[PDB]
Amino acid sequence: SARDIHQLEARIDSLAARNSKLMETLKEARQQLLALREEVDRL
Amino acid sequence: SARDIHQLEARIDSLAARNSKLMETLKEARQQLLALREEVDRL
Amino acid sequence: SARDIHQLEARIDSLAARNSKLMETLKEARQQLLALREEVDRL
Amino acid sequence: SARDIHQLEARIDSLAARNSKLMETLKEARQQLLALREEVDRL
Repeated sequence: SARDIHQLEARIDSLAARNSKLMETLKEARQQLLALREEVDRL
Repeated sequence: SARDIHQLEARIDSLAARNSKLMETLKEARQQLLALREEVDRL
Repeated sequence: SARDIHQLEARIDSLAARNSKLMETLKEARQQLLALREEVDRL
Repeated sequence: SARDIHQLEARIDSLAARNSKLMETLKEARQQLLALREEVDRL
């Protein structure tokens, strides 16, 4: 069943890649929100 | 000040685009987790 | 072995619960961003 | 109008709090995915 384990592994690896994509996208959003809050004060 | 508002709007629009990107990525993660739960069951 | 499976299933279910938590939180953020964009316009 | 800005600030603060909630939840999902990948290998 090495077949079964590498199939489960490929799937977990995929989920882990989407997790990293989510985190990097959230980090950019945090930066933009902070800039938005400074821009609202400059006004 | 049209200047100010159009700059605030550009930033909110960017945040809304990242919000959509996060949601589509999370929808794909849900699909993959569901398939992982069925693959685990099968064995 | 079903011991192994129940442990794997408990972990996947936990990940699925966090996935739902992320999606509901993102849905609230989308609504707030839309209201922010309407508030900016009104001014 | 001072309260135009405090309304906008309140809304941005709320979005930033949801952003932190998303990141914390995602950091927990990453840890659990990593443990799942180790548990699958134990098999």
